[PDB]
Amino acid sequence: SPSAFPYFHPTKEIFIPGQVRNLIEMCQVDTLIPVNNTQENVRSVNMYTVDLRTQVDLAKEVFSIPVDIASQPLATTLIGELASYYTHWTGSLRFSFMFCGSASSTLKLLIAYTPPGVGKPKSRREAMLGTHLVWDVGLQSTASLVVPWVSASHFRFTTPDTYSSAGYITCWYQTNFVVPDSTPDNAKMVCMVSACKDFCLRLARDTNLHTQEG
Amino acid sequence: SPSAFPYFHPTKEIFIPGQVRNLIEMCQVDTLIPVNNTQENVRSVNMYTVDLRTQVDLAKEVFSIPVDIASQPLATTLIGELASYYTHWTGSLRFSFMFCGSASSTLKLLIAYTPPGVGKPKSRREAMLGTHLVWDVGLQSTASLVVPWVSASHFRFTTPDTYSSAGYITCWYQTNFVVPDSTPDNAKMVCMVSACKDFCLRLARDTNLHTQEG
Amino acid sequence: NPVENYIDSVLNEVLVVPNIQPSTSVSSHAAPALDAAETGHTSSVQPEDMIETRYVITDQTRDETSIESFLGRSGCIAMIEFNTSSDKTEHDKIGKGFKTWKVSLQEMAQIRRKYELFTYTRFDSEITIVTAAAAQGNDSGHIVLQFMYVPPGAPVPEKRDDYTWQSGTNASVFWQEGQPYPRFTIPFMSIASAYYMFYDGYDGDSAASKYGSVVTNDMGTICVRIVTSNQKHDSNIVCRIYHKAKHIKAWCPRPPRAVAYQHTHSTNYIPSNGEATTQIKTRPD
Amino acid sequence: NPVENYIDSVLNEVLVVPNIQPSTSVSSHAAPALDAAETGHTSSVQPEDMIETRYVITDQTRDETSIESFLGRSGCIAMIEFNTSSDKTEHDKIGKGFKTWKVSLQEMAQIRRKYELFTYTRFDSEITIVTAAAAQGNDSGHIVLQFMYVPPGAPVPEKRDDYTWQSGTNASVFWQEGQPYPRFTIPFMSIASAYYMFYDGYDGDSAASKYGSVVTNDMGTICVRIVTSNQKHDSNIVCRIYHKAKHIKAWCPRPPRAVAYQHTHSTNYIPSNGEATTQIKTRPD
Amino acid sequence: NINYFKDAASSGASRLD
Amino acid sequence: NINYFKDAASSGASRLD
Amino acid sequence: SDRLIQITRGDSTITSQDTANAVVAYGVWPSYLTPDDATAIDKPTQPDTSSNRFYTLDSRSWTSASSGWWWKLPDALKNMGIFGENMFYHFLGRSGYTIHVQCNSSKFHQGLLIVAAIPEHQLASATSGNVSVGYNHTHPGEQGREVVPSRTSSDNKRPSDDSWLNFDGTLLGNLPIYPHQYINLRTNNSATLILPYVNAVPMDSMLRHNNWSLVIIPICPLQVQPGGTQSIPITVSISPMFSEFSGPRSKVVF
Amino acid sequence: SDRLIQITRGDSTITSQDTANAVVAYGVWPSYLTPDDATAIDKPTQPDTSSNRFYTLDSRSWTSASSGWWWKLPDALKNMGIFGENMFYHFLGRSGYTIHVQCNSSKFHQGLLIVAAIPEHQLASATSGNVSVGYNHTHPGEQGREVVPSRTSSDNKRPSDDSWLNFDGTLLGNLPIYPHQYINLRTNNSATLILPYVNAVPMDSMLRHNNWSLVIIPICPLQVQPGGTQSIPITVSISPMFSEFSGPRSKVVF
Repeated sequence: SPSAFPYFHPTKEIFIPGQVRNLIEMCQVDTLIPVNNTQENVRSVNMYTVDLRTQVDLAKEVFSIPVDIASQPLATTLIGELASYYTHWTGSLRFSFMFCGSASSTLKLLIAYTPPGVGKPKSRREAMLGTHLVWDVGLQSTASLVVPWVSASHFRFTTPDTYSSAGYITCWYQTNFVVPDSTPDNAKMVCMVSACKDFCLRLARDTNLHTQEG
Repeated sequence: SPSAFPYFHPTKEIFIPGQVRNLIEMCQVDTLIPVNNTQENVRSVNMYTVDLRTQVDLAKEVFSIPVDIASQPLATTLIGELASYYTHWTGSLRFSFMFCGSASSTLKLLIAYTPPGVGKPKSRREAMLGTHLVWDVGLQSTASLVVPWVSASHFRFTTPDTYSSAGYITCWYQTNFVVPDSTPDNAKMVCMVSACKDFCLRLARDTNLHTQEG
Repeated sequence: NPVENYIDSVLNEVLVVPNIQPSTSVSSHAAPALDAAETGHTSSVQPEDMIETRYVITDQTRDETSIESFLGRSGCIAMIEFNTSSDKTEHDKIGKGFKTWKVSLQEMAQIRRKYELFTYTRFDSEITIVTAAAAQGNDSGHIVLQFMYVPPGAPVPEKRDDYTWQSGTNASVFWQEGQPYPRFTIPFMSIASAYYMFYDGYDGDSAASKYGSVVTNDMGTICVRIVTSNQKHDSNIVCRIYHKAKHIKAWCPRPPRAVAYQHTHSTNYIPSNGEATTQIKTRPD
Repeated sequence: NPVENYIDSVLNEVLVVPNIQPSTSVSSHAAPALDAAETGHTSSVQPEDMIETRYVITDQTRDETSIESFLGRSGCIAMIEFNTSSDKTEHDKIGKGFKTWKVSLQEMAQIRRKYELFTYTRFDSEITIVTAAAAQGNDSGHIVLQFMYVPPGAPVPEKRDDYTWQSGTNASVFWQEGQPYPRFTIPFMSIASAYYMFYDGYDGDSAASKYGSVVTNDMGTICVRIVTSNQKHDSNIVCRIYHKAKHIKAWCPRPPRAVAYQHTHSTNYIPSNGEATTQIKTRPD
Repeated sequence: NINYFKDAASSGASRLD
Repeated sequence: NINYFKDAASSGASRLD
Repeated sequence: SDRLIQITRGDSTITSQDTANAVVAYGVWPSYLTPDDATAIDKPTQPDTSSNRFYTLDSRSWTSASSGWWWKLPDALKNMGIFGENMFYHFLGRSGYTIHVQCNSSKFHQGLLIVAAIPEHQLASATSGNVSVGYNHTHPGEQGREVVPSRTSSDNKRPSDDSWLNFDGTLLGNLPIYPHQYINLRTNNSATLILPYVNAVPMDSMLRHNNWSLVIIPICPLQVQPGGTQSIPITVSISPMFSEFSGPRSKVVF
Repeated sequence: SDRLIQITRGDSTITSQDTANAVVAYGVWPSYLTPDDATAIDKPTQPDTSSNRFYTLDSRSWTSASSGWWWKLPDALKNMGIFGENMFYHFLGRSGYTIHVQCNSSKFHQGLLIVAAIPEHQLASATSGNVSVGYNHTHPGEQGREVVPSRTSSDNKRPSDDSWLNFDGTLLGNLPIYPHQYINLRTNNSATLILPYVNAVPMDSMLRHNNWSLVIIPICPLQVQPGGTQSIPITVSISPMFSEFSGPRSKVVF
């Protein structure tokens, strides 16, 4: 285990801001989720936004995603990307939502997490039976929902194998999207994901999110 | 002698009931002996039972088996199976018998062990000259006979080679099978084998009780 | 004493067996010979209780029956085969240039049976690789193999020269002809606290759901390739993988398998169509 | 305690993860669930703040996510090829008798991507060489290779038998068939305090100036030759270079590459002419 | 009791108890 | 903590902190 | 008297006047999950009295032609009141059991049952292929199922009837290695097993994974002289112990 | 900020950014039954987390023509997961509640709701005789019912629609005597009531006796200028507190 350059003194280290010690420090940064994965949106910024509108009917759905950290859409987030280099993962997740309507807009949403084994909720009535948050949009624009580590095992696979799936997140209208005159009846919501203090990754592996042909 | 997964912390150990430290702990569990090895019984539960009946004559035989732990029928018992993974064995054995007749049934049996070199006893009169137990069937349904470690050597082979054979166990009627009216004149007996505190196995080897072709 | 422990270990005298105490005839109301096995508890009667005996000092030990002894022995768990070719086009294909195997202990009966004496097991393991190569021509040329371990969820090679063989994060071991047999350790690896030898459950509720221990198997796959390019003289390469458990814990004893194994990760024992009903080792008398 | 540090290292229990404290319902004016992500700071809310929880002792560690763990793994960074020849005249030429490669980490995608998670990196590295040789004839004869490292500014061989191979001051490693894989360490080597993974700048002001990290690359070149003279049986030789970083520091995290790499030392992502617009892993729903 | 590798898994067979 | 070579760069992987 | 027993579980009580002690599997008494084992962070639900009570499964007749019976846990209790409902409203659960098997007879009856609790009893199919046992056949609920010497069916998802091979390829004679107790009509009218929670994980999915299989096999046939009762019912009563649930959700529709 | 609130109940959380404090009925915080009050001797079931969580009732639209809405407790929660099932499997039960009423609007909306919790809200019928209100009409479940200015029906079991008389012969203006809170679209988007268990007895029959009636009445009509949202949904979320059950039994079929 010799050196090829004996007596070679290294160039002196200086202070550089932004030193990284572990990858979890990166996983704890709120990162956007490309929720709106349609053929018309996957090539542009719009993929990162969710549309909200004044509804005619009550208790309609806003959006729905899997919460398997290396599955779509989450796979392309910072956590998903880092997770793709590991086989096993554990610990709770944090999902944050930013409201980007007008200051004059009023809205209440239900954000809910459904454990595996039931399937995606078909109604707000079912969604409310899981882990949920009712979010009042006001002076504060961001709400966070923590998804607890509920599992039959200490670790789950990062591999999107239904067997170990962590379940789903859904969003439903609680009330409605209400606006005064001169305010748009539309709004957008921006979804983010980050790790909690207990989040861990284990058993490193090659990522399945990148290839090479030449 | 490196690890392929550096810095990999193992999944935490939790308490699970039933931890095994050694195989002797398994050998000390009473296990059924398939005594009734006939072509009509080797494919069903009946192989594990021995028939008892009211006799006309006195001092008749009930059953007879070798006591070489890896020979037939013992070879397929838990001890025999574990023994088949070892070359040498020692220590005393315990043979237990459960009476499965009626509560109203009366019976006395002679259980006897015959050391090698004579051959199977031809009469109760000969059987009684070995190590034996007279078993009174009553409120208690199980009797145990201990077969002592009598040997010219510290260890015997598990291999069914006559040279090191441990001899035979026979069972004879002491009195008769006696029943009142409304009680069946038949009964069954169930035979079990287990290890004593001094039982040991030595020199591990591949089992001869299992094969693979594909 | 730490050193006495060492000495006993050296002499294989750690798990010491009890002595036989002397005894004489006893006439009593106690009856050690009688019991109820109905209780589910093994009779406790010892030789000392039934047979007059002389004092015997026991020099027997149980060390060889320990779990560490029984399971901690190398044995073959797999065979991997290649049929290389001088034809560059044919080469690079699976089965010719490279071969993959999904990791399990269920392929070889001897090992499978020894481990499926337990319901749950926990251990680290050593992998030792034995490689043979049968020249079909007049030479062997130069043989260099790469053995790559691919964790679950990681990409699996499709071609001998795929980018996947770059081994960015996947562990890889290389072997050259003349090199001592490769060896490495895989830490206990699971998402549970123990490996399931058996699993009474399903992937899901649907008819298509998997049932056996296959639903818990998280051991990944081994990919092996011929590192060198196509050579004039074709060779048949066979790699054998041996496994040895270390630091072994086990729970909940089970009966040994009575009938031949039919399938990987299954308890099915019924012979193939037209094949005689499975046999056991119990012989007619 | 120095020994406790050792023990924790052995058990991979150095970077210990916090326990979950028990909690009950809270009715307050505090609202941990509400915040402004507009501030650029990640919400601090924990499970303990929103969900009633039971006390859980954590036995998880973060050791495998350390930078030393993530980047400190061997992986292929290059391939070097020769096509030798019995014709003494043809031999001695580049590509036949010897081959050179400019050192970089940008050739192999798996490594490139892992390192270009950071803006700056500092590390020592191990170079491990894996050599294969495919006889094209009926023998391999005798194979001896020389791997010479040529620092920037040093002369680079033009012929197999150039004076440059004398290795007066250049480091050289020799390898014979049957020899264990060559290995050596290259100390962190630069004129800066860290390697630039990216460089937003130019060699100069002119139109012809280079732009990318290529202007900072100071890793020199590796020259490999067949030491032996021309032999009757031609062989194809392929050398693979593996790299492992040690004593690793890294600064300023970056997003991972979303689209395929196109060129060495460039961020260009646009496909070649006639090739469909580059894709990402985000799938339509 | 010499350990040559950093990882505990790389140690040899367990003592009996 | 045995070092076999004079150059620090030749030492093995860093401890964590 | 050593032959007497009384077990009280919440609002239910079972007594017997002719027992054979009791067996606690592996010598471990059931208990709640500790902080050192737990991985979930939800505060668990502990229904206590409302769940941990005896439930009785449909009885079955033991005749001279019977080949054996079996039930799966927790499946057998899925419709059993509160315990049952909690299984459908939660992702995870954990429990031990008290299993009490009853079988009456006179002093003129003969026969022997073996009662065993088998962990992870992975069943073999009844067919020659690599087809596994179907979900529906491993989840008979409260009625368990009877072993039949032979069946006629094209349903290749059905399990083996070979009680002599423990329905999984192992000889019956080695069945005693598992927690077990016998019912010998000469000496006892009941068997009682105490089962701790056994798994490789703290808690698990109640509707996907069975923990224990309760197997009752007639080692010796029921024999009765004419004039006596020719059939004896076998009744099984099971009580959850220290049951825990976590991860509330919409009721599983199944 | 005093305008913020967060309430966590088991695995559920509700937040609001524009509240009007909270009301604890009669100044008494909910708690478990003490030994000094109790008369039953069964050990009670305390489902804890699995029961004491927020459940959301079907929302309803508030328009310029609305006359009011009401729900009965515990009836409204009878199908709400575990709490619900426990009601059908037990003879007795006891609980407090957290009631959170939500209603969004802009700064250009006008209107006033009064939200009240009325103990023993014995309803008057809609007819001239001595016929009482039918069981089915006092047990609307999760949907409660709307008050309609007038109805056409021969069903003499139906309750009164006179919200101005509190559906029982007392003037609306005196409604504030009960635990209550207002929703004034100018200043708050929610109301929160904490209700202790109130009865003349320790525990009672969950399917026979309602403890509280939740009444929401539009004191002032919803007024919106054209271009705004002309209807506002009202959503009610209720969580049991310290729920207890006793006397297990076969599930009531209803």
